[PDB]
This record gives sequence, structure tokens and C-alpha cells, in this order.
Amino acid sequence: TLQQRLQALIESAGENWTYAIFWQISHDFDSSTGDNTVILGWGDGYYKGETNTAEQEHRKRVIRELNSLISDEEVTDTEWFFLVSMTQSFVNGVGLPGESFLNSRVIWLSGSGALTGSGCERAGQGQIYGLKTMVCIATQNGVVELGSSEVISQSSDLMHKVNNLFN
Amino acid sequence: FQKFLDRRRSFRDIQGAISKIDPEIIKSLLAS
Repeated sequence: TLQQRLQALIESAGENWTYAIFWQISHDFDSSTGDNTVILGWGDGYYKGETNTAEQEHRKRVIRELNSLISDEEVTDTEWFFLVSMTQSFVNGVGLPGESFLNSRVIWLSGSGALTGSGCERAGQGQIYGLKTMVCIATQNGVVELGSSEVISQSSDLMHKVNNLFN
Repeated sequence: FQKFLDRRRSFRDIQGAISKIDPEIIKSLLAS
């Protein structure tokens, strides 16, 4: 399923992508505007990879709580950015993922300049937490997002793979 | 302690299961 195809995408990718996220469409009925508003949210994700005391104690606590649920290394900023991304949703058109979907286009921010210089808060935070490259690629039922601590430039070879692995 | 064993409960090793948890739960845990 989705996680499998997310791992597939970056375990064959041309360059070194740190993670991959599928933002998934849904519809909630706002009775005020009468609009069946389209929203992007966490569908699935795959992290591949490569602070201070108050920070690391906070993160380690969260990790063992999830471990308690499912079932002590330090938590890198990229692992942590990946995880906190589960909390985020995007109304159609809004934010890096929502712009990509609404306009059916690829948005490629390459280099730390691009990320902070974009004015997208998600890209900015991404730079803060070690990312150098952020890409959103719209598919049929959502958006595939790739991130990397390295700097990667627009390969059609990537957009090729994504088109294949998703309808 | 030279156990091979090996036991994996690191983030990198449980992310698959983590990704499947309802985002609203992750919100509460992250909110502390």
C-alpha cells in the first residue's frame, strides 16, 4: 500500500531524499459556507534519514510514549520535523502542499535560500530543522512531498517516478 | 552490553507504526 510506495519512491530515487510524505485529500462540510471544502492531511509517510537538554528530553519522552502504544537514542531534528508533520493539515490552495494540489504543479525549493526565501512557513521551519530541499508534487488524490538535508535540483526523473507510483 | 539480540525500538524502526497513528493523538502527545 501507500507506505510501501513511499519507500519505493526514495529507495530508487536519483539522489538522497531524507523522507517522503503523502498528503491526502478529504472533504469536510462547513455548514456556514455550504462548501464541501477540500483539505490535505497526513495520509502516510516514510522516513529514511542519513539540540539541548530541555528539547531532547521532550522528544525522548514522546518517542517512548509511542513505543508504549506500539509495543534510548537521541532524536535528530529531521526525524522530529517528519513526526510533527503528522499534526499539519492544509485547506486546498493553502501552504506548500495546498498550492501544489490546487494548481496541479510541482513546487521545488532548492537550497536554504529557496526555503526561507519562499514565505511558506512550512518551508521555513524545514530549513530551521535541517532541510535544504523541499518538493511538493501533486498526484490524483493528494500531494507527495519529498524533503532532504542535501541540496537537490529539479530532476524530471523524480517527477517521472512519482507519476508512476501513484495514479 | 554485548548483546547482539537485537531489539529495535528507535524512531527509525517504529516510524511505520507511528505513521499509522491518528494525527489527533500525535497532537495531544506533542502538546504534552
